[PDB]
Amino acid sequence: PRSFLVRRK
Amino acid sequence: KPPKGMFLSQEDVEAVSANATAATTVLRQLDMELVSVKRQIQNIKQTNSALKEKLDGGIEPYRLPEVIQKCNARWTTEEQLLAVQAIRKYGRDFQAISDVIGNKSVVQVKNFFVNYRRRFNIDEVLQEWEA
Amino acid sequence: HMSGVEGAAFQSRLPHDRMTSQEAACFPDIISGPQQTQKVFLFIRNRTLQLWLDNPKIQLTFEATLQQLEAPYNSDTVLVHRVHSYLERHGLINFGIYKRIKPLPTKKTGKVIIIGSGVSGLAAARQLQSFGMDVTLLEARDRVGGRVATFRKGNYVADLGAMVVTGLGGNPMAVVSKQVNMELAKIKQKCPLYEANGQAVPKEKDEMVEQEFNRLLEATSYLSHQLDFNVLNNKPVSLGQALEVVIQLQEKHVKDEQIEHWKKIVKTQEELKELLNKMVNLKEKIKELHQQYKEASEVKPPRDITAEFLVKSKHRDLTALCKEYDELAETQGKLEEKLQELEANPPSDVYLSSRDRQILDWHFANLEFANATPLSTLSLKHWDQDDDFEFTGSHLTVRNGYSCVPVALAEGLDIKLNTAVRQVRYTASGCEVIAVNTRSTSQTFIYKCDAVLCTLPLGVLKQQPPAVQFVPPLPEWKTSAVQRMGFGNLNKVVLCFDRVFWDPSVNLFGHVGSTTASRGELFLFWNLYKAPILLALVAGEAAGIMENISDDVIVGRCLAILKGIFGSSAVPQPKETVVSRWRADPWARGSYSYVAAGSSGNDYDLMAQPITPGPSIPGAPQPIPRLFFAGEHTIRNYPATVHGALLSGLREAGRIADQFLGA
Ligand SMILES: Cc1cc2nc3c(=O)[nH]c(=O)nc-3n(C[C@H](O)[C@H](O)[C@H](O)COP(=O)(O)OP(=O)(O)OC[C@H]3O[C@@H](n4cnc5c(N)ncnc54)[C@H](O)[C@@H]3O)c2cc1C
Repeated sequence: PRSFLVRRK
Repeated sequence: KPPKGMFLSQEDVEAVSANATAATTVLRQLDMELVSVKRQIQNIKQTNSALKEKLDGGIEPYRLPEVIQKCNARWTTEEQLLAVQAIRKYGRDFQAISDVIGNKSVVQVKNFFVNYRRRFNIDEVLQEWEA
Repeated sequence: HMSGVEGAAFQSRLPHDRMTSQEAACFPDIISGPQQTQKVFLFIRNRTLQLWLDNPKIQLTFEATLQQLEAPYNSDTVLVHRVHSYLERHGLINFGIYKRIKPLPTKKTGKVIIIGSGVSGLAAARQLQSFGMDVTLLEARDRVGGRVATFRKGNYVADLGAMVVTGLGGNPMAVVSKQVNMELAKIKQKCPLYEANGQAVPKEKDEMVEQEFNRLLEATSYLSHQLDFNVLNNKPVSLGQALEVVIQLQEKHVKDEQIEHWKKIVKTQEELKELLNKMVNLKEKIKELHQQYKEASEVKPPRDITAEFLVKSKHRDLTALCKEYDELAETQGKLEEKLQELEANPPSDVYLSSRDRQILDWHFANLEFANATPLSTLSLKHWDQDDDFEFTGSHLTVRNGYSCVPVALAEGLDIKLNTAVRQVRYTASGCEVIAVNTRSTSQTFIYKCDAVLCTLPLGVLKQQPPAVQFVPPLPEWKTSAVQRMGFGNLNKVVLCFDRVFWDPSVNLFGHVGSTTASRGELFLFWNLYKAPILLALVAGEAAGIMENISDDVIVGRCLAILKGIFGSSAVPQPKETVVSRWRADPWARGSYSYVAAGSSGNDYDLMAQPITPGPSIPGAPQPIPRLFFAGEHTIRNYPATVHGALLSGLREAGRIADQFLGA
């Protein structure tokens, strides 16, 4: 899910 | 409410989603519209190039030197006759009549009309200009 | 989480100043009653949690709790006992691996079979055993941890499964990390991109593409919640669909903007044309009138007054026209200035360049990695439904390897490895689980139990024809949820070298794909291990396709990409290589759950709901529930995570204990 995204804004 | 740098109209969304090819259709309609407006520029700016060519030199060959004649009070018979002819040509345009004579203010011309109305039949002269 | 007691509530994912639904169920007398008693309850709860969290390596008993409570909170001994018992039962205290003050009684109540020895299974097993139930885990693999899998050869250590702790703020793995020796190391967020050729993306361009990605996402959310664009042709709208639509509308605006700009240039050119025509006609009338004056002036004096008037009248008329033309020549000047200014400031030629769409595809690949699925499968409305429950603090990696956690949890548990469950039978009187030895499939086993906890991955539950048969068959409401829900794929390529040829200060670095179709293919490289190991992700549509391609070719394509970025002389041949193939793994059938288009958080709750069999003899009282479900696909608020799996296990242990030991 969203949590795993790299370079989080 | 949409993010800055994003444009999302309900109407626009419906038009893009209406069909599977509607989006690619709507985008080519604008591409054709853009080509049609860009060729209309080339045409009207080459038309404008031709007119700018026909005006080359301006009106400097036909420009007349400026007359700086001092405004006078006494009406010469010359000035009276110029005025009567100026009335016949220019009607009631007091500025034009003053310009023709060249030593009478718009005030003096306006006065002249009432002073000499009887003696130069200005009523008849104006009727002649109208017809 | 500024106070000590309030900090415990936050760390336990509880509101410090309010009673939860679960608390209302077990303390209806309190929540339905005076405010003062609720505040007393909330403090006793918050304090008990604080005590457990401050030292989670030893059992917090009821006595030890009552000791360290000041009056008037320690006044009511039963209330303190109810609070402690509730917290222990639901696994908010005395979960994981802790020294027990009082040894467990050898006399065990009830028998439970747990299918799968993953974190959900192990978490449940420990809880149940510590509640005094007889527990046996059946595990198909030759090892524990399931989708938590750590590679080990010599000093080389690399997770092919779960890798990242997504913050310690409210994370139950925070407690586990104090209980188990995990080498938790922060991930440095800096991640340089490198295009198809091997050239780092220009800083300014990189920032521009990333900002456009985040705007495109926010736009889909606006599209979803504000414009209610969630159904299209009687089908749920994908996130991919919404992104396509949002991009097309941005491309439309770019064109619409150009049109309006050129349309105001032609409107100015047609003003200039109409003026130039008026100036050309006026030049001819000035030219003609000048000749007439010249002819009249050429007549020498002496002349009568009519001849004098002609000279004067023509002079007047020519000066009047020479004024008009000079006013129009001014008007011409300002329209020519305006026209040069519009030509100087044109709007954007294009929304996104070929390179920009390529770098944007990397950000889409990143999103496809995170959800472990093509964006065309994600539900636009609910893909991010768990956002409000995300933890706080830096994401960390396990340097010693994540397997250290399940292996630790497995201590003192009856685990049958190489035992593949084939059939689950559940009736009013109890359950039979029919398994086989994975080595010799003819060696058949029957396990008889009061209850079955199913932690089979959603991938396995989805498998058609079924790997596991349920008798009687699972209800339509369960099978529909399984069918509806998304089970994703995400693969890892482990590259072990003899020397470090990359920037040790940079943990993450991306590679931009040539095309959209290949955006997921080795799009990201991980460097978070002590040894010289690089871990390459295979995300999106690429995951499924790359599983039908040999390890040599995949290691090949990896070295090629690394050579491009570091040069042929810098990149040696790898000593050891591993390639995960999670969709083909018959004990996973994929990586982890995603909220598929047509699904919601509600299906995760349906997956968590236990099955109650029909009565044996008819006209017999409503039986008790027999078949329970845990795992990452059963926890709505923390799906597709290790902490989600763990919490799901703790939940089912409490639900089973409540049922078979009484609340
Ligand atoms: C590549 C990848 C990366 C991930 N990264 C992260 C991350 O960074 N952070 C994070 O929090 N989460 C991550 N996850 C998710 C995490 O691994 C899972 O959410 C979690 O481990 C699931 O645990 P579970 O107990 O629900 O299932 P599993 O761990 O799969 O346990 C189920 C068990 O059932 C067994 N089994 C299957 N079929 C049978 C059968 N017929 N009979 C008996 N046993 C059977 C399996 O062998 C397995 O041991 C990642 C997952 C993957 C695939």
